[PDB]
Amino acid sequence: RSPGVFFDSDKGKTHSSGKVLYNARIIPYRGSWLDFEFDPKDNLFVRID
Amino acid sequence: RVLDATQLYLGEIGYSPLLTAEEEVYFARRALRGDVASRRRMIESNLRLVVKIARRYGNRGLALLDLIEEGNLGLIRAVEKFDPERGFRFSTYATWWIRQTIERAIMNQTRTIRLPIHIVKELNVYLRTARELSHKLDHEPSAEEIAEQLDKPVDDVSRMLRLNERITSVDTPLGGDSEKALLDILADEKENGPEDTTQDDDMKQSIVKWLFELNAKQREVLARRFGLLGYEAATLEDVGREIGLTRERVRQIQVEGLRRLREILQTQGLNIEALFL
Amino acid sequence: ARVTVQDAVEKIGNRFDLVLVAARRARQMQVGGKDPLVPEENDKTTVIALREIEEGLINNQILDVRERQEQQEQEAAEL
Amino acid sequence: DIVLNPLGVPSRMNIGQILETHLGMAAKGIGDKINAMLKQQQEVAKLREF
Amino acid sequence: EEFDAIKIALASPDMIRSWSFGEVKKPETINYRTFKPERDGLFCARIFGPVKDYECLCGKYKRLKHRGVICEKCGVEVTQTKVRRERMGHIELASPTAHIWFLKSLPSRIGLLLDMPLRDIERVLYFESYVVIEGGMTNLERQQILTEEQYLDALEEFGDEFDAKMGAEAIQALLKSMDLEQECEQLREELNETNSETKRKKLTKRIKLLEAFVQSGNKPEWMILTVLPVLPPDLRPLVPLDGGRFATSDLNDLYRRVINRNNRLKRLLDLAAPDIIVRNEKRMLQEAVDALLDNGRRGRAITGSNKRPLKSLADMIKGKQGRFRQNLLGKRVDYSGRSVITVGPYLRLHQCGLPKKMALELFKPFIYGKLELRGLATTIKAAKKMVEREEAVVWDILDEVIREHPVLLNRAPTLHRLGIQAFEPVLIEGKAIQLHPLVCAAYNADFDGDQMAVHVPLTLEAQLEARALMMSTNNILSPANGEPIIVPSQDVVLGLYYMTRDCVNAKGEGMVLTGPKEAERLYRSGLASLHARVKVRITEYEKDANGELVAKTSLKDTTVGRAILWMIVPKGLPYSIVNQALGKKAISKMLNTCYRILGLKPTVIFADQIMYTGFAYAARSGASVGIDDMVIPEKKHEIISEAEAEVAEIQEQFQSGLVTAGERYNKVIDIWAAANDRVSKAMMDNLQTETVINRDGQEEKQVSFNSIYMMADSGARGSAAQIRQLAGMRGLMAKPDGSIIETPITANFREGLNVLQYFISTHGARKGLADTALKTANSGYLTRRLVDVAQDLVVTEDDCGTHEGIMMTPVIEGGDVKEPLRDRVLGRVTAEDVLKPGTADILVPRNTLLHEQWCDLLEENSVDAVKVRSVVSCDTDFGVCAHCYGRDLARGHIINKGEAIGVIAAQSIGEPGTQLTAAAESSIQVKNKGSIKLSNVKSVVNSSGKLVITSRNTELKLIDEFGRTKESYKVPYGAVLAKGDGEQVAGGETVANWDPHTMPVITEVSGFVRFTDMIDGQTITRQTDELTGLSSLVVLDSAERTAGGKDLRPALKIVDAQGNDVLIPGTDMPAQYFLPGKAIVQLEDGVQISSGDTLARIPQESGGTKDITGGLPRVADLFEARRPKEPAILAEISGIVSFGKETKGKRRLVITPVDGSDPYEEMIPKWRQLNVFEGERVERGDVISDGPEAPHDILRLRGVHAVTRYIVNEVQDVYRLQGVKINDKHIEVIVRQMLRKATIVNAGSSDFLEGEQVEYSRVKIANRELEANGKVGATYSRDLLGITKASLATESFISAASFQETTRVLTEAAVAGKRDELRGLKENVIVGRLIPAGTGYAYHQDRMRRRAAG
Amino acid sequence: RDVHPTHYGRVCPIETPEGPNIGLINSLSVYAQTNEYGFLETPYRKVTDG
Amino acid sequence: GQNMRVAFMPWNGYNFEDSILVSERVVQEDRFTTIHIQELACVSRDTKL
Amino acid sequence: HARSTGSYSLVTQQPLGGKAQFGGQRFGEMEVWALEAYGAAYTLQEMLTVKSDDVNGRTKMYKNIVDGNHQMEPGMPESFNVLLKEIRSLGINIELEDE
DNA sequence: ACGTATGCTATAATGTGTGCAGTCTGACGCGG
Ligand SMILES: [Mg+2]
Ligand SMILES: [Zn+2]
Repeated sequence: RSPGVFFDSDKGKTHSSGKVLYNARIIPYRGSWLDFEFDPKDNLFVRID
Repeated sequence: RVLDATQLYLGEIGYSPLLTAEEEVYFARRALRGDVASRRRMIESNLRLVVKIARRYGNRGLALLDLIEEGNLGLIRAVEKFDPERGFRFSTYATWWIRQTIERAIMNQTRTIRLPIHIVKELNVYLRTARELSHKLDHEPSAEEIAEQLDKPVDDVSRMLRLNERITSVDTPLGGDSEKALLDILADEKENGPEDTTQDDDMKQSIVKWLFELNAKQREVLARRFGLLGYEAATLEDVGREIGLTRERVRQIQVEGLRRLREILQTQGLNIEALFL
Repeated sequence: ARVTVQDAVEKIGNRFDLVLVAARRARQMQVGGKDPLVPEENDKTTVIALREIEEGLINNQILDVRERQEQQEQEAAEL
Repeated sequence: DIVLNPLGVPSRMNIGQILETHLGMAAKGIGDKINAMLKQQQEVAKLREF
Repeated sequence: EEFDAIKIALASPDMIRSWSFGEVKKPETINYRTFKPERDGLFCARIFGPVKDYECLCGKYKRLKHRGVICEKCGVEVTQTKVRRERMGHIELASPTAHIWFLKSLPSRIGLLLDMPLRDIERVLYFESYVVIEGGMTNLERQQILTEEQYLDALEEFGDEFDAKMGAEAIQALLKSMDLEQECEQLREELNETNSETKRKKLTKRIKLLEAFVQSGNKPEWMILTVLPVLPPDLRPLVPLDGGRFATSDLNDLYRRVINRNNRLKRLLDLAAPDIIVRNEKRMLQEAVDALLDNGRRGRAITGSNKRPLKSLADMIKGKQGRFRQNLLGKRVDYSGRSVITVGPYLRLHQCGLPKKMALELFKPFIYGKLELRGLATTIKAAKKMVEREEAVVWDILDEVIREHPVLLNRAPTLHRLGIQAFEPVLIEGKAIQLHPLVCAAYNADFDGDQMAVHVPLTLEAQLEARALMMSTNNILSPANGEPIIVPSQDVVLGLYYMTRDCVNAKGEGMVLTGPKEAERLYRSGLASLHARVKVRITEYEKDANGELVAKTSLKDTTVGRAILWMIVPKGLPYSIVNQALGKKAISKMLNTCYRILGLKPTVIFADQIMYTGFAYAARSGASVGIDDMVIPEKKHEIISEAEAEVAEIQEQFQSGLVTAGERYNKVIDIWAAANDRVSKAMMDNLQTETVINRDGQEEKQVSFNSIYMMADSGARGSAAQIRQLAGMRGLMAKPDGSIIETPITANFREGLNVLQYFISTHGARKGLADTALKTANSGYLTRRLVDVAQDLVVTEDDCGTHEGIMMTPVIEGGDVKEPLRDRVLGRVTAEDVLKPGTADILVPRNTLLHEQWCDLLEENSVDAVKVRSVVSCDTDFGVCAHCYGRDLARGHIINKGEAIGVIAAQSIGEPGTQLTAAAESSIQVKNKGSIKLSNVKSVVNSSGKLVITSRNTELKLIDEFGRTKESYKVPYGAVLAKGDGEQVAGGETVANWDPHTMPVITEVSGFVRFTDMIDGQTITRQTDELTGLSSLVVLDSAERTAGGKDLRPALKIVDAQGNDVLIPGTDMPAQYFLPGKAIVQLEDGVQISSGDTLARIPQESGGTKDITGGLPRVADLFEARRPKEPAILAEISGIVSFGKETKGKRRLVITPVDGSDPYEEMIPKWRQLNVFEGERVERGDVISDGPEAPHDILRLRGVHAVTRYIVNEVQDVYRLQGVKINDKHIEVIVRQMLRKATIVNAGSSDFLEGEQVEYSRVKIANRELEANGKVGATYSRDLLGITKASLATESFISAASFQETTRVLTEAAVAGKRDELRGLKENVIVGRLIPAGTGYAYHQDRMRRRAAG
Repeated sequence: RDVHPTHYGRVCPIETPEGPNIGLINSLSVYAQTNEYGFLETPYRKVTDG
Repeated sequence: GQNMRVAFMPWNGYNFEDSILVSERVVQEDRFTTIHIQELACVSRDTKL
Repeated sequence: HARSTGSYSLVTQQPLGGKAQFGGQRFGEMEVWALEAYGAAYTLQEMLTVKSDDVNGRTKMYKNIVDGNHQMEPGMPESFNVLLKEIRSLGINIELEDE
């Protein structure tokens, strides 16, 4: 997987909601990971590593 | 909260005295004369110093938690024998102890096959001499090239390199792919399979019939000597203990039993056939 | 006998108790050195035991009677 | 030289082998004609035209 | 060495000391130069024993002269090295340490017993907070955690009167103080008060643990280890390599971590060091102990040299790679060889080629044996050399022993029992094994480079077993289906096909022969073709009333080839069977016929002869694969060129803006789909009867002798499906996403693909072969899952003495009867005197085998439904009876007692799935005349004048003249019927019609449409067009829906002209149809409607070929009993329905039975529609809601024979879709095992009481003594169990740990102190004893009478 | 594992073991070459004004 | 590999499931006969003895 | 490949694996269930003990075959005797309770 | 005497971190 940025979405993490939760992820060549992700209530979260 | 044994201890040292020059002397003077609480403090205080010393002695043999424990034992022996009357600081004196106690405990619990300090100490100088040579030879030094710079024995260098030879665990995968380890390959030495077990059983049973098929006074001083039928393997002179009580007649009767048995192997179809074996 | 073992299963019934009866008889000829009832015709114990069962000479009742008949001869004789 | 099974073909659907066979035969047919003229020791112009 | 049981209990510190022969106090393995144990080290000989057989270390006492002498200097005994893996050790832990398996292996166990959480205990262990052991001053109560601050507060204020400590020391004291006697009574009292579900569950589990703990004799203190056992050094080896290197197991390394830290703690307790350091040392010690027992569990597994984790103890007992599965159930085996297999077309069925040099090494001890007998060898090393030299006369002895000696041939993978078959080895010079072509089917062995393992049966019993059970001749039919697996294929079928198949005149037409020998005479003479119509004299034999065979001579008009085949045909079968052109499907009946008539012998001969003549005549034919054989139809370029312009037409309409992209996408697929079937049929119409050019006088029409067609028509290789790709059109390919390409592949393999056509072919090709590798593991794992639960089932009794059975009914669906009352009830013992229609004379008795001939009389009498003696209806405790099972389908007559079915069943089910890896149903046309008979149907007439159906599961029957069901269909919801209920229809009439790519929502009432909870943006969306502006509304579901309109249900409410609701006829329900997600709506708000109009259309995309990849997970879920996410509701007890109270649409139901006074309430969703409409006569388990049925819901209400009928239908539906043939009895086996445990409801004579869930057989044995003694009955209610769970439930813990969850099984079994007395197979295969089944059944029961006799 | 339409000209659709390491391992295309940054690239004939 | 005159047809089941029937004349020309260079080693070690 | 009797494993005490090391073919659990289905009980017990671990069995059986007496003489595989001590090393009382 | 083991040094130094992060369906177990 090529370093840089990448936008994905588990088309239904919780098929309970069945909501397409969109997420972004910064992939470096060396360094820590930087992810941004929504949730059932569309609250933006960040999860380093 | 915190459930890492590492961070828990590292927390408890982070809340411990950080002593001044005259503080060290006040506690230490009472510590030698046994204040109990004093010996506890100086120690509690300088656990932080043990951690920074184990930070440089890590990733070499044992874990960081194993260096701190044995590094703490160096600080304690430093407290058991410090000189407060001397104007020189404690942090200086304790460092010599904590660096020593760590190195020593690594030399023991690093290798599976226990290597005493003598063989090890020397090994290091052979290896550290290899550094010098490697940089200027640009070629990893041979057993000879190390022997020519120290002017020391060839077998010494070689035998010390044999003890450096490291291990592969039996349960280690093969080809970087969980398929089969070494135990699912490595044979058992001790027990040879039925074919070798029945070899000796059949070979010995035939021998028992051969002794009963030979003369009764010829297999009485032959099997009792070699320890075939008897209980102890005696010699020509020792067969005199039984009933023979002879040295010349025992040697003539031993060989007479073997001569008639050599004709028994030429007629069965062995002799030169079973000579290769 | 060599290909078929159905003719042997016809006589006893249980495919499993057939192997046990045939084995026990095969062992008597293999160890005791007992005589085969059917012409052996260069076949191993395996086949011969099946032949005797197939034609109807060997049975659970037959072999148990014959056992204690050799063993009762020994009883009367000893004491 | 070898006798292959024709049933290892329909189910497989690898008709390339049959075309390999046909062309190989044609190719050999041409070698067999050239082999014959070289054995017969004919001519440079006759081989050239063919 | 001969025992009865195996026990598991908790290791007491005192107990561990009993096994240990010393205390390892040093990490020292060996000395560096002197390769010998160190002083009280990990390889110490003073603790674990001596090195060699009878030799001390220093060398003072040697061999047996000093039998059991203990040396002075080194202090080492002189016994065998035997003891180095038997003798254990121990370590005296300075401070007590907790067991990870009684802390982390959930349930907590140590925490479950204390009534204490995990966090609380762990923070005590890692020294974060103290815990109270016992407060004298009631100020602090027990098991109350105090932070480091809160401990100090109680110390100066209260102190002393409160005893609280920290670390594993504390929790041990807590376990040592707690009273199992008192806290058991306390919990029982709290249970009498007001009991719920969760409260009673928790209490009962704890209660039983407490009683179990007292009766197991275990003490809760042993959860904490004061003593730590050491594994014998030979079991954690330090052995030297040939290369001068050494190697050690990771246990030795993990042991050195434990001993070092433990000894360092002894040192720090000597120094009285400050507690902060002692804390780290205790945390470390625990880390090391927990890493030794189970490394990867509590935290990071301690990684070692090659950055990999150290293999711990638990790991060698854990899962695949553990001792069970890898080094105990699975073994490499002697008298074994494997090699490339090749064909053996010369062999008979009972024969197989075995290389000489293979059989040489294999039969090594049998050569040495026969050699000493002849007197050629005096001893064995003499015989060894005789063999080595490979001298001439040794081959002749080897050749002697092998005769009349069977060998086992295995092929991987071993799916079903037939994966091994025995033969009589035939020595062949060559390193290749030669296998019999007909049994290739059982192994699935392709000669494309397959290898087969050989095994020599040593014991005479094994020679008899191999010849009796495992011989290829005794194994014909599959156990799965009563059908022959030994059946020609490939060349053999083609050869017979060529022979029988006929042709016009030819050489010597209409000639006249004495016999089938004159036909061989004339063909091989060159004066007749195998395809000549001829009159011949044949004598066909037919059997009499008794065994006597009658002969009958007759003239037959057949071909020269058919005549020659009659020669192979045994006399007893009719001639009409070979009078047709023989194919694979026809040939499979020949062998079956031959078997059911003559017997075994005749078939084996017949089988071989069929094979021989098949190969020979196949090779005589010269059948080939030319490229002119791949005939393309005349007019392919005519079909495509104009089917392209068809698609080009819509393409221009789309860009204009009328036909939408989605409609075009479906519309273009239909054009290509028609063109594809157009080319396919034009191809075979020009290829099947290509031979239209004959002779005789002028012309005649005839079957085509095109090589490819013959090879497909005969059923030899390929089919009409494959030929399509060859000569016709490749067809439409599929994207890796799942969507189908609009443009398919026009070319075929003859014409050549272009560059993309291949690129497109790839997508489908790689994903099809990806599911060959990956999806096989789910199907192979199913085989494993099924087996473990069905291990114990063996035929035990002869007659269970029960007159119960499941009532099987003829399976009819799709128009053609899927499984008739004949096929479905064959080999099933009648459980009920079932006679003929006229109930006045008995036709069939009770306990009787239903044979095919007896089944023929079922056809004459036309049986309606039969109560078959089933497996689940069996009363035999621990197994089943031969009557309940019926015939062994593999054999062909009633099953032997002792035969182990459960395993045979599991194999039969998993075998096909593992080897096994155009829905335009627009309209039903009825074919025979009949009266239309609908059932479970509620329709309503529409504006048009058409009977529209408003019920989901509507079935359509076809009733004949006398009044019996011939054809059967599934009419779906909102389908339009041509004729209603009871009306006559003619043959070839469309009785029903509907749109397949849509699921309409149809009304029952007329009036106007109202929008309720259809807010734009929250629940639905809107999209308009142009000039006028027709807008469509699309209903969003919880996936495309915001949090605003989540509890809003969108529905199209019906109203009248005034604006009020319209009641649905004969109910108080205002009309309201709830629309589901992605529902497309064309009518907007304020539109007039009649009854029968479509309100919305729900899209029904189903373009995924289910195949076997996407239908086995459905089988799994069924067996594993996983409730669906929309279960259908059923009525509990019979009586009067009475609708009750409601909660924002959530419906309740206050059902008040006629006899039962106490009401029963159950809740129902809003969006879900029911089937019944209130105030009704409901019975036990009527269908209330529609959708997937929950397996637990079925047995709970409608009993055993309802859930068994469900699983059997449901499972088979998936396998029938794939053409997998399995007898229902095999599924019924697993079903039975899934009904093993049962919850008790009512107190009994034994201390059963409520909440306990015991096995069904044990509780029924108690009921046996109860009806004899009186006392109190133990009433019950059978529960259903999933496979994975049913395996772990068996009282055998050995069988459970051997399966999975091995870490948990053992811990639960240790705490219970359970003793396994061994009943299962896994149990006795492990210990390497006689299997309590099959051959061993006769032996194991002869030991059971040793126990019975006193 | 599935063949992706990017593979065109870059990676071969028919070159990969049929074993569990099926779709991951892949041979490079004939005229395929590495992009100066890392991605793949395939030759293409430019069309100038038709 | 090597090309050769091949003929597609069954032969008494010696080409059953893709099984191959090769002439002795192929074996006579030794044309599919292969070469296998195998490397074996002998190590003189220094044992404790 | 072919094998009658040869090398034996280090702890499992069953034969090694492959013609590389001269090891017998593996008879896995799937191979085992096949014989369970047949009913052939000795053929399996023979392949669990004398042909694999059973140290008494393998050598004893060898001697019986050369004598001609192909007689079943089981004892109990070492790999199980290992599993007993392995569970005892994990602090669990696992003893063989007799008749 | 030989091999192994135990012992001390005095500039000052006083709180670690390290390393793979497209597995996945299914099933419980503690809080909230
Ligand atoms: Mg294959
Ligand atoms: Zn000694």
